[PDB]
Amino acid sequence: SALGKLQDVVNQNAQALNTLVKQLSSNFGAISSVLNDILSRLDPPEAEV
Amino acid sequence: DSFVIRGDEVRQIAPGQTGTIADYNYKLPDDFTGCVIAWNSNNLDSKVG
Amino acid sequence: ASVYAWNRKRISNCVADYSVLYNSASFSTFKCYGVSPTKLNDLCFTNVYA
Repeated sequence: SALGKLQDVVNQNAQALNTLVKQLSSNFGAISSVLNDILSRLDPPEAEV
Repeated sequence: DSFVIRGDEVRQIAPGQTGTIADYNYKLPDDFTGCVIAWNSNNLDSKVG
Repeated sequence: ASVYAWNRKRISNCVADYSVLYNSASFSTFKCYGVSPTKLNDLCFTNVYA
């Protein structure tokens, strides 16, 4: 644990990137989190929503 | 735009509708602005034969 | 069947042409909720029930 100050910064940046990548898996109230599924399932008036 | 249709087909003169005269007779855009006007004309556009 | 004893039929292992359902004018109401009616020929399904 001698080099914890640099490893803390590296872990925080990697964890922020991992959280940002993980947030794509959330649908945020939509029917799906995949854009291709919405574009292949729905008409543009409701796929727009 | 004036035409004569059935009584159940007046729902298809609208943006974002799926239907028959919407696809092959008269299509409205998704960004349509304006008013659709419909009234019964059984006394004028119908014959006993 | 009646609505209290509504009949559930399994649909599996078939290729389905929904265009004869869309192009038929015999249905007074043809309303889809989680999927577009015109995309039904482009997708694959399981657990289809009537």
